[PDB]
Amino acid sequence: LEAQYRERERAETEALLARYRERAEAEAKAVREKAMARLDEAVALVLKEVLP
Amino acid sequence: ELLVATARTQARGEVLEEVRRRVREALEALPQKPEWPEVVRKLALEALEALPGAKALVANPEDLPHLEAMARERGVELEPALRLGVRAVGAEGKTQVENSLLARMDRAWDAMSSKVAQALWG
Amino acid sequence: EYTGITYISGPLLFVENAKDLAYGAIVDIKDGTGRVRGGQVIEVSEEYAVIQVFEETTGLDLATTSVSLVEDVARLGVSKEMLGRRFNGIGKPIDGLPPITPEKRLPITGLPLNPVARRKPEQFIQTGISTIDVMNTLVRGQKLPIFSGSGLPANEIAAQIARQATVRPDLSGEGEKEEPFAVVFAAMGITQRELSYFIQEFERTGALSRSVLFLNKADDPTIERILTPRMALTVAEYLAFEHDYHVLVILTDMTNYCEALREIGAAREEIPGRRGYPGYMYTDLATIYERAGVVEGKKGSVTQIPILSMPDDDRTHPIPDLTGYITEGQIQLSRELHRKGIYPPIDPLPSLSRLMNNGVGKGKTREDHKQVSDQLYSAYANGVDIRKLVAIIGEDALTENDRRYLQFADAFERFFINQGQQNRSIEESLQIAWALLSMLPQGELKRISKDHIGKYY
Amino acid sequence: MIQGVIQKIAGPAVIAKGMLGARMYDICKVGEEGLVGEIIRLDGDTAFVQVYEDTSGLKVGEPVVSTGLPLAVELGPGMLNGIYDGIQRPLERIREKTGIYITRGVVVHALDREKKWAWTPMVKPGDEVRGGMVLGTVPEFGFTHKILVPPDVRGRVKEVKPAGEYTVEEPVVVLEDGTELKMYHTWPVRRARPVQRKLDPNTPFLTGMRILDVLFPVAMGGTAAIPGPFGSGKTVTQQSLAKWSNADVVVYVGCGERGNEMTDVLVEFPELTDPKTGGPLMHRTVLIANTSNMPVAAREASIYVGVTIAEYFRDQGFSVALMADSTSRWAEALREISSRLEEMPAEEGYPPYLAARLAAFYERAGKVITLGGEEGAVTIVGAVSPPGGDMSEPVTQSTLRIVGAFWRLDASLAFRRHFPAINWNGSYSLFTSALDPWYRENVAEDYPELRDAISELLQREAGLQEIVQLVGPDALQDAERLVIEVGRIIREDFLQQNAYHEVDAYCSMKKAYGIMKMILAFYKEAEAAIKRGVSIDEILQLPVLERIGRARYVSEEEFPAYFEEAMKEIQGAFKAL
Repeated sequence: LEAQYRERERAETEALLARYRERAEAEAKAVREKAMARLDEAVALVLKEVLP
Repeated sequence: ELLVATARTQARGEVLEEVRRRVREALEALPQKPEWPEVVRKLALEALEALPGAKALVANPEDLPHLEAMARERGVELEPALRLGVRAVGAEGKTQVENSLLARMDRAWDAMSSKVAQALWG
Repeated sequence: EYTGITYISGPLLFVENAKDLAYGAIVDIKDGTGRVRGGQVIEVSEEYAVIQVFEETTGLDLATTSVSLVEDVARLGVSKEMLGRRFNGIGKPIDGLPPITPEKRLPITGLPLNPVARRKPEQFIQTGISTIDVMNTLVRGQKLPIFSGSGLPANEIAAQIARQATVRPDLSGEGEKEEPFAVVFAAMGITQRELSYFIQEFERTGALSRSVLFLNKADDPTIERILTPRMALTVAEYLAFEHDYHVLVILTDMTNYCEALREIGAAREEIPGRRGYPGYMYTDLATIYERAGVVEGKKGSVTQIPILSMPDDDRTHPIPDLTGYITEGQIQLSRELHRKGIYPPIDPLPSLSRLMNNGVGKGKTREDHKQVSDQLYSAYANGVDIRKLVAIIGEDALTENDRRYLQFADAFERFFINQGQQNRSIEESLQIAWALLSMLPQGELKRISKDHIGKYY
Repeated sequence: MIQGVIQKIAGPAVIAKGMLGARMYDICKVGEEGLVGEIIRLDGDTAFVQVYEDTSGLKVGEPVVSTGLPLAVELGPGMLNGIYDGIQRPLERIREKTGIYITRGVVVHALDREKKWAWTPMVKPGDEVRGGMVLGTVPEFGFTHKILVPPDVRGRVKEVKPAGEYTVEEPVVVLEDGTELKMYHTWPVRRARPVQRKLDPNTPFLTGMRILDVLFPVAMGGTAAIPGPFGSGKTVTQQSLAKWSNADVVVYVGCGERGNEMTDVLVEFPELTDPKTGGPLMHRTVLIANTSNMPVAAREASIYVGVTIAEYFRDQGFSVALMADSTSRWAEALREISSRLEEMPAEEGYPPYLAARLAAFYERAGKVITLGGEEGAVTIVGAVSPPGGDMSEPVTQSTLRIVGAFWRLDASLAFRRHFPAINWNGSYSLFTSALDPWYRENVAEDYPELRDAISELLQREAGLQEIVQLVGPDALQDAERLVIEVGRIIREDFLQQNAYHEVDAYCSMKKAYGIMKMILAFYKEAEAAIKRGVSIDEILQLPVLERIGRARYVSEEEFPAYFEEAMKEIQGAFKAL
């Protein structure tokens, strides 16, 4: 019983991780794509506070 | 959950250090720009106004053209060797407050790290 | 520059031109080794200051004595992304996430809790154990010290209870979502094994994506020792009061914390104290512990559990005395118990928690609990009186009552005190107590009412 | 270079002047003979000279010209086989060029400069180096002694001198970084060979005893201590690490141990057999010991300098055994600094530097995976004593009692027939719960069962000890005198071991296994003997009492068949009655 429950759990502790990876990477992209448009604005705020 | 944190931090990094790449490219080609006197003069202003008494407001010698005016307001200017800063030296000893575009850049992701995160993401 | 270098013997430094510097400041020192080092600026004057270098003292030269002002004001981030990371020391990359997250540059000490903004305990936590949650309720914002010995491993019996501890306010009608399990840990001066044995427990089963470590190695300088707590201290305020989370601060090894401190104070012209340990301890030790206690309108507050070492739990030096005024209760460790492998080892009459019924009531930890909690005190304590005397009173006088009280003990230490690393709740930790007492007659039960007996036996 | 002469000569608190471009904690030359000092203060132009070799006529107006290294250790061959100091000088050479005397102002070599060792090319100018890469394999006697590049020192090779012997001063590999890799090269001890991380031990180390391995295990990668107040037979546990250890490479160091206690120990070892070879024990031992005969300042340096010599072999792929012989000798040097510098130590007879310069050496190495990805494991068995006579003092608890094992000792303990002694009660083991795998597999699969069941009696006996010093037990009962007499023989024959014979000590798996089951069994059989009504008097006057009495005069070799015959005499003279 334990024998058919250990392999069960193994295949679920693979399924769970597999989905986490897909969100993680898509939400990694969502932090890239959000920045690269509001990118010149950051450089502006930085520049403006180094040169005084 | 750890995997989410790591893949985001990795993504977030690339953007901060590339922002740094664009910012440092601008400072490297700063002398080329005609906005070079306005910057140099304001940096040395806080310096002489601060802890260095202006014994000598030591500069690089090709930024001596672009600060010879405020040599005549304070100090005698003769280098850091970066060509992108101004050391100031005081009459206390030598004192030593160096306001470099490099030095203000290094402490501005540890001194106004908040401000760049708000402008990219919020 | 910042010359005027006199008495550089060990990590002392005097420098003149400290009219630009502040107390409570930290500065970059430059030298020709190429090492850039900190160390706090203490005992300042218009001339001579005292700086104590971040790392060692090997590199200081006479050529370059300049100091790049970092900031007179004390800078300290308040973080909010630190709820599932790993760090050792001040905050250095172990898991490769960045030290801290800025919001503010708050000082290290902003000054503790205002007393009229503090409310009574009214909730409890559960550490997965029996004897220290049934017999003595660990309440809301309680400050409960665990006096450990020397020659015994403090550190293991600590983190053991890490995974076991998952809170259970179930019985009161609140979840573990309104009481989250946040382990914020700050040790100092810990061994190379023990520092890796800590992270092992965490990484075992899921509990490191809801907790942060900080632990200043016994080879990380005595200057960094002190600030280690103050860091996560100021972050903690913002965790449990302003996110409504519930943190549990577990400190370990206080001896190191207090040794290093002494060196610092001895150069500010403060005399050390009784049995060499400092007398300016009191103030400084307060500030870590007094950010404990509930807060009006803010449900989440930090529970404090400090752990410290003594030679045999003797009270003949400062380390317990001091502590023992601001903190409530003590829970000392038995040689008998720990030999036999009964964990965690908690004494009979020597052990008691000052509060245990003003954070819990009836039906919040069960109703029978009331009188069950003062049974097993008087009921356990009776077997300890013949737990070795069975042949010192010969076989020439032997009685039924006390004999049965030997068998009580053996099953009380096996089953009740120790429960392995297996998890328990209030209701399962209560089961054990009743069952064992069932051997015993009704005539040896006296601290529990017939009402409670008419519920469970 | 650095200038200056003596301003104020005043024995060992000398104040130089004119010191410019000096730097803290750096080796120098002072005087006209050269006594070898260290900058332990700077105060502008003036610097506190620390004076190692004794002053005898040194004056005002003598050189103080700073070498400019921070006690840098010359890495390279010559170490294996020899007598060295804790800041590195070979006592072979001092004795060979002076007398039998040690003359002050006579500084001999840093390592070698007249010895040559065979170079085998193993790098070419085509490839690059990294830190913790083999440059070649030099053969020093029966051991194998490579050369490595220290870490943070790296380049791209540019030559490699061909096969042949070469003097150690010279290079043999040169790099395109302005550095040249030598068989005599300065490396700081202030930045002693970096590692990848601290790891948890889980493989035990063995001294070949039945009390330092059995009831309270020691670890490989470990830390331990065995305090024995004001001497108590704590020096004898190095006649047990002498030729019964499993350390591939021994590195024996003493802070400044007094000559007489290392007269018989010091020359005992070249005479001794080498278990890792056969000849002198000095094929594996390095011996970097510092004595009272050696400089009084050298004692202060000693530990933080001698750590780096432990590390160079440990890095390569060795399971080095480092022992600081009585760390209290280091405390007497550390606290003397105050006296000479006009500062008071930390109050109540405690040293000013507590944690700072103690804990850091200890935790510098001990089961740590390296940068090369090799396993560096330093095993120490601290042979300490308490400085105040009390063990409630900081330095004891902070790294000498939060250690992996503690064994207490008394004075009348060791006098009976115990050397090295351990207490029966007062000895606990702080790490054993990670050393059980290895014991189970390698030794015996029921071994964590058989040590907990011996200790159980050994320590519960304390229960009775208290009632003695109370009213006293006078109720002689069978279950009474059962514990009493059992435990007694355990202290009389099993804690009484001599590190002087190979039949009273020296243990391998089957001997350590065997003895520990011998007792258990007899005890076991006594439990059910007495229960029927067989008096303890008649148990005592059996010949089987004498067999346990003849289980400390039996060799390891014989041990196998000895035990196999005696298991029958147990079951015969017990069950039957």
